[PDB]
Amino acid sequence: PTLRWQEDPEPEDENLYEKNPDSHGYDKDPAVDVWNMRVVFFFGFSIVLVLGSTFVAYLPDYRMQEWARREAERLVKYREAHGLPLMESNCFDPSKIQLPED
Amino acid sequence: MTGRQARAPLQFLPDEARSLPPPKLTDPRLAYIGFLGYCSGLIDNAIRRRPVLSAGLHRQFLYITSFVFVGYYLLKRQDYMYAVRDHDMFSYIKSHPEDFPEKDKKTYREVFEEFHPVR
Amino acid sequence: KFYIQEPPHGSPNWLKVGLTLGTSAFLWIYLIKQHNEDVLEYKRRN
Amino acid sequence: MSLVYMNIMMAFTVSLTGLLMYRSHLMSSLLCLEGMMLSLFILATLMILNSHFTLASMMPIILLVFAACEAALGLSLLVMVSNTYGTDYVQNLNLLQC
Amino acid sequence: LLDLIWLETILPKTISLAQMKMSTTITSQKGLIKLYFLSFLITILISTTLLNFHE
Amino acid sequence: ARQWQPDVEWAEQYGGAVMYPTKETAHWKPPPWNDVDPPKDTLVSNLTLNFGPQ
Amino acid sequence: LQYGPLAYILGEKTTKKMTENSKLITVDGNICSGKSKLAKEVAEKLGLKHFPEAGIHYADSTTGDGKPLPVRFSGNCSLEKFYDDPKSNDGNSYRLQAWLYASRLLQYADALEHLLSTGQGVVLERSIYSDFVFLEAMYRQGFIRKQCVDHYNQVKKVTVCEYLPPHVVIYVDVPVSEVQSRIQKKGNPHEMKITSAYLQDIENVYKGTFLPEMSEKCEVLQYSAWEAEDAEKVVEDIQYLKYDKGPWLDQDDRKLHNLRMLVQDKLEVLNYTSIPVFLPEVTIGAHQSDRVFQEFTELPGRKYRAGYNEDVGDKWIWL
Amino acid sequence: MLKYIIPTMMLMPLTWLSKNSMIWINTTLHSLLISLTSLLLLNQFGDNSLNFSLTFFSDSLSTPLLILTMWLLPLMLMASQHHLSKENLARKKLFISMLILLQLFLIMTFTATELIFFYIMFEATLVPTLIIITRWGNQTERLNAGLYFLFYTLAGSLPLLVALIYIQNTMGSLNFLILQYWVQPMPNSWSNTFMWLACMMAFMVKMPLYGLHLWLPKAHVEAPIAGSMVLAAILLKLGGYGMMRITLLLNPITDFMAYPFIMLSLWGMIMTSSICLRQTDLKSLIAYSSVSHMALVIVAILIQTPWSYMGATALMIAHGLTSSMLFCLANSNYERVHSRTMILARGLQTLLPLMAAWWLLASLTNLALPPSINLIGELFVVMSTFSWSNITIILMGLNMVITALYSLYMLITTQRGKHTHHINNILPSFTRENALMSLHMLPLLLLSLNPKIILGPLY
Amino acid sequence: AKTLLHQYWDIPEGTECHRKTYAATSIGGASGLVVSAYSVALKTPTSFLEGVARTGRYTFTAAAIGAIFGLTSCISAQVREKPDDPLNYLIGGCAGGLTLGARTRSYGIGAAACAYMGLTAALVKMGQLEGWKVFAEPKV
Amino acid sequence: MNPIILIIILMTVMLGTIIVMISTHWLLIWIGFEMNMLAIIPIMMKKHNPRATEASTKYFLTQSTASMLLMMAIIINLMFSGQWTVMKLFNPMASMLMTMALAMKLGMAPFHFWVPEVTQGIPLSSGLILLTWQKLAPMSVLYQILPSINLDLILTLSILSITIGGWGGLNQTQLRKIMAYSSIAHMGWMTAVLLYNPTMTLLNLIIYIIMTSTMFTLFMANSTTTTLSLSHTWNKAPIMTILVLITLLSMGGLPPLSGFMPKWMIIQEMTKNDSIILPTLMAITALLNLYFYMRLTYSTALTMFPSTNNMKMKWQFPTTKRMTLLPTMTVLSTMLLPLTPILSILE
Repeated sequence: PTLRWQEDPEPEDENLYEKNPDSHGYDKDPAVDVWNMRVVFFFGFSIVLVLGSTFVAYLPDYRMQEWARREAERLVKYREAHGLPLMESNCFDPSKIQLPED
Repeated sequence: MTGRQARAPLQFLPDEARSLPPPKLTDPRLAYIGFLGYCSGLIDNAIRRRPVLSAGLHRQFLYITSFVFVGYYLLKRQDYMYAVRDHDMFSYIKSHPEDFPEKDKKTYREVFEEFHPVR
Repeated sequence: KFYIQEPPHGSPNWLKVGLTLGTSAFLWIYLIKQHNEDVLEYKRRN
Repeated sequence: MSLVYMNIMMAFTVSLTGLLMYRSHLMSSLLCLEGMMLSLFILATLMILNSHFTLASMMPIILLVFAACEAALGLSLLVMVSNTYGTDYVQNLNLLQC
Repeated sequence: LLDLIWLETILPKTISLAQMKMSTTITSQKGLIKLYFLSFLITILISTTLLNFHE
Repeated sequence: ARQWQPDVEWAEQYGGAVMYPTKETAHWKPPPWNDVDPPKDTLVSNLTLNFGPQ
Repeated sequence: LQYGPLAYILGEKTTKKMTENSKLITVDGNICSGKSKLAKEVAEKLGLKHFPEAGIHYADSTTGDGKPLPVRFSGNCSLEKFYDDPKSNDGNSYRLQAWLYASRLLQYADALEHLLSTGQGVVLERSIYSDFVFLEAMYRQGFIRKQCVDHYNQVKKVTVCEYLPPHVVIYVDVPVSEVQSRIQKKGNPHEMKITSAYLQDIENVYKGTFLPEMSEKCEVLQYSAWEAEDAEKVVEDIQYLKYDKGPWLDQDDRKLHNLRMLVQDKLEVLNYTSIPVFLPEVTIGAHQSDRVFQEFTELPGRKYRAGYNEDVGDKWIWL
Repeated sequence: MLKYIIPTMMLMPLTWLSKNSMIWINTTLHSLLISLTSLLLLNQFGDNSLNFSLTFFSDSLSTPLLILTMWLLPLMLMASQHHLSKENLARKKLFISMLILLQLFLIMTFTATELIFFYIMFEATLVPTLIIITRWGNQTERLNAGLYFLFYTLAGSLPLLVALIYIQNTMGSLNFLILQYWVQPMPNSWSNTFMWLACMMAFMVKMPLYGLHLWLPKAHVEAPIAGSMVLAAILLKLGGYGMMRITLLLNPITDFMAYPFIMLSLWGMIMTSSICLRQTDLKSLIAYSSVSHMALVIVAILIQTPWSYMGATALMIAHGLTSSMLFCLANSNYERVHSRTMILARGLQTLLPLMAAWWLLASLTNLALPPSINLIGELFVVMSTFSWSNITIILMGLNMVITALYSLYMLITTQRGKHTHHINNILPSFTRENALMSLHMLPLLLLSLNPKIILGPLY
Repeated sequence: AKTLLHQYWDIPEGTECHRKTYAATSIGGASGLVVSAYSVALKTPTSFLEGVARTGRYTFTAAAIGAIFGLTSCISAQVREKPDDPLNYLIGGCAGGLTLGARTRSYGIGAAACAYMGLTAALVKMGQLEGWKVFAEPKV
Repeated sequence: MNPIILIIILMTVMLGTIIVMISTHWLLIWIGFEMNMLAIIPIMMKKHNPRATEASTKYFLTQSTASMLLMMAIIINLMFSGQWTVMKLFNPMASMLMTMALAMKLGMAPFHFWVPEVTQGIPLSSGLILLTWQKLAPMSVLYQILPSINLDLILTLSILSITIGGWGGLNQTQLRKIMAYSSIAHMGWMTAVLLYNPTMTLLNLIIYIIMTSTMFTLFMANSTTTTLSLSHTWNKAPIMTILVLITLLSMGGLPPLSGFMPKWMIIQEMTKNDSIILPTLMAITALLNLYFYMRLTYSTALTMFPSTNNMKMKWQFPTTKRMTLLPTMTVLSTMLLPLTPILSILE
């Protein structure tokens, strides 16, 4: 014989269609919804996505990659011309060592 | 750490704090203090139900001025304290060369460190 | 107008706002003067 | 070492335990606090008389007057407790529980 | 079984139940005076003669 | 609006004298709101003196 | 505002604003019996100011703009619905009763502040003591759960025990059939739906508890039914009333200063209106309260501190 | 970096002094401008890291996560209405400003030189998401969700502070070069084992590992979409990046002491892929999916191969994209029908005719469709772990089978076969949700075209 | 207290056995007397014989925990014969937890006390083994 | 109450605390503590309920036996090397009794039983002034007398204070008892670092006094004693809610917020000493003393409790309470993270 409440039946469902069939995602203000569609496709795709594609498609030599390609080509031709085998092992100088004796 | 001329009373800023260069105009820490003063005036306008960002501008001007002033004095004290700590440290290094010898800097051609690989 | 017999304020008093703006301008000119004196002291001493 | 100091400190600790444990009335507890007060009075006074520490002999009379007005504040609080109850018991204080 | 009920009995439950028990045994004290001063007395004795601090 | 809110029973769970119930917690009482216990008016009669023939 | 301890040291006391017209007189009657007729008679024949009946929208009438706000904010009381159906299980008797308790308490605090503030004595009608008598008789008819009677008793314990009682109470007695005849001569049909045993229980508790609980606190003048103007008798019996008892004999200055600083900033007075006990017949869910508060901010004169409010003034926000 | 930081501070009063029906466009527009500005970061080359002076630097590991974060922000900022687009103006501005401040501490956390600055900005990243999911969690246990959240993350993340102050006051300052270039190998004491357990266990809490994984699912299913996507993507991959920083120290002891964490991670990956095969409450399946992929990440971090680190960062970024998308789809389905369960609202092949294509593309990038970045990450992790041990590949492929199983079961359960024909309220798709879909899956396929960016410092 | 913890750690580990268990019983009796003193200071057991019963119960339980702790420490030292691993005091702490669960007559209390006492006793042996200072440097 | 009498008694509290600060003589330190007691007793019983009567009785007995045990320690100091100099003491026994007397006087876990009971039955102004000045005044004395203390005393008192001030608080829903338990925990934190670098202790004293001023100011702005009243003040004003959020979490001590700086700098100059298990135990208890803050937050601002009406009535009237100094102390109490190098402002 008591209620513990005073409020409306929750919720009050409002369909976002059926007042604007020409509406996009949010509220029935017909101008700013078109403004949102325009800004999300122009300032979100048309100036961001394809420009980012052209930006990341080519840029300087990332991790000095093709620099290392041409450097390795010149170094292999250099070491083939000077008779020594390519990739001299023991990259640090074996004369430049001070071993702990035993 | 302790005074270091507590003899020589508390002395909120000594006269040797004029020998160091002062904190300059538009230094970033006092600028942050001024931003905090503006936010303090804004939240003062937000406690009572007056409209925010308006109708309190003399209080804004007073709060920002007072906080920038106090922060300037605190920055001067901070600079003096760090400078006198550095002077005491280097004078104690100069006073006792025996206690703190320098390392014999053996080069990496003769530093033996074992390897312990990861697989 | 629009208020039944009790505005506690609304017409602001002029001693307090003039006092606050005067002491704030005093504090600005004092900090600029003290900063000028400190820069003068440093550039004299070193 | 002036062996009397041993018995006076022992009597101090007896007065301290009498201050701490008490069952019936707050008045006897405040009175044993007064006894502890007198113990500190007597010990400091015997030392200042023996050592001929003659300039700063302010201690016995000033410790006396200050801790006496402390006891006066305690009497005012106990009279207020006896006002707001029928008695001034250690019990009937079971409101304001921890 | 393994994830939900046993992992919730090992990491939250023992901790939270221990905090509830220690709270309801420490801060749930009836408001007297003689017990507090006897606690002070045994604190003084247990500091002086049992586990020493001045020695 | 489908965002769930705590209720009258939650607000009553965040009440009482102490938070957590125990085996004996019923004797712990909630304090009043004006911080005034309804004090003992312990004077039913004034000082009734009977001056007789002395 | 020029108040505080600084005003108490500049101007020493408030005992200078005294006496013998600066007083609290209270005309207590039954419903449509002890009314604003005799209250305005003694007000205009004693040199003493008058407060109206503490209705529903008195909280909106005493501050801000003169328009009473609608019952989505001042309500949800519906006094005509109480006279229609004092049995609805949705809850309308006690919400009205607690609102009227806040109304009576507000106008009582206004009267005390005006009595302290440079005179010059005030009259009240249907005060807080008659208010608890009124609800206890409403429970004698049995419309309210006893839990809620315990709640209102707790409200009466917290609020009333800080204030001074009024100086005099003019009690007016009009018998049951005469009030029946008067309300039949009025003509409001929602008010015509009231019964008579409710009014009988009002008179029974109102004579059985109220007049014993006065006991020279709020010294009494009991008057008959057609004893009405008859202004000479009530004015003269005030003029030699012989004030003897009550706690107005001991202030001396300090309780008056503390009451001046307790009544003002009236949120201090209203800190004890919601205790709470959470009252399943009274309380309001969260979403309704949120949309009601947002609509209350969307009233043009009540949003963000009407001392500083736009669209009325004051052209001083300093650009 | 401060040119990439200070417009986020100047973006905060934009929302405040933008008027009604105007905050939305301004916030979205300027956060996309910040996305271009952060797309201009990528300059890093060859030998060293890129210093953004003394306070800041970036490896080539923090850079893709940072660009991912500032790209993910406008996606979220458009995602987070229709459950608060009818609330108040001041609370709406407070919500959007709290998201912006959250982004600010995310960028502060990713761009750190000193690990103390990293830890302060780590729990600064912690604190706003608490408020957001607790206030708008939209279910009756969001209280318990935020409570378990903050208590697990602080109670695990706390001895990291003591260990980092210890490394501060025993081996000089805490530049990552000067934590590098100077670190001596610390041998096998027990104190070294406790310090390693402190640092690694704090980030184990943040991943989560299997023993601490019930931290997650309440804080997703009882949380709004903004806090969910920030939580999953940026917080879990932020914990991963933090371990990728701090694992440079303590190399000779992690071999002997890192066996059981690999173990709990593998067995929990298997049991978590098993646990999200049968549950209802559709939102939670993606949460346990994230737990499975992060256990795979933790196996990849605690084995210490450059192949493993490349697969680790690829799996991080690809799973961040996939999980954020699939959370947005579950949000769309819950905004259609207010149930959150799985078996109820079937059908949806007839109706919402192109939403099915997005469910398909999300479930196939969750399936590791092989040109995508997700299979690149999973593949190089499988390669490095088969180099680590010859028998662990059964657990990896068993994860693969059951992962395909529950992902495609999610696809053919809720959106395949029969409308229950009592639903009769759902409207066809808005342009906003499909716009968010095209915000999701164009960067993933463009990274699938050019994936030399997102591979880590050991490229 | 100080002298009995010093004579505890002065005995090597090592098998100079049952002197160590006697020291552990003294540890348990002292700790039980501590807890019993605070309990009788905060309960009013009403009556005095009930208070003596509570003190005897607490002291005998703590002494039994310390006793079986030291006994399985000695047995682990005799069997494993490795004076360094904290697994022996892990066994010791879990044995003490099972005895606490036996003398409260429960299951989960004993299991949780097994876990906590095992971890803490392992930490005690481990911190004594490396050397972690008592309460302070207190220098810089 | 008269305002002249109250301003004079405030001047005596100021005078007693300054005499505690400045005097090189031990008698004047004892006189300063006593004058602080004699003046702080009529700050309590500002009302006339028996609550304040019992509270001031308990406070007076514990306060007085603390003062007399301090005088005992000083007379023992003169039994040994005898001069009235505030310096290194000359006895482990006298230093032991002195630290126990200042732990009774200060508020510390073997002697903390009077604090929640005395804070339950007093007005909030009296509680604010007693917490601020009675945690201020003995810290100067301990800062002076540090170099002759056995660390077992201070450290056992500190560890036990942090863990008991943590474990009390989960069961209490009175606001004053919550603040008192937080006070016992923070005084344990401020006691622990005393023998290592006391600049940290006095900076933490400054921070905690600012925090307590903000807390009791935000409870002076609305006459609230339970969390249900805090939900009603959620209903009547929204800015109080977000300030309860930020200030209670600043009591919690999270790294973007100003209450983390006293914990963090303590861990810094605690772990440059080679005790590590004691910092991690203290900081786990710092994780412990945040849950009652968190449920306080969840009561106030992050959930929405049902509300009684007549807040409908209260919405007409302004929030015309005066605040002593709220916003300055608020944003000084919350936004003081990036001013880390203001440690050096103190010594």
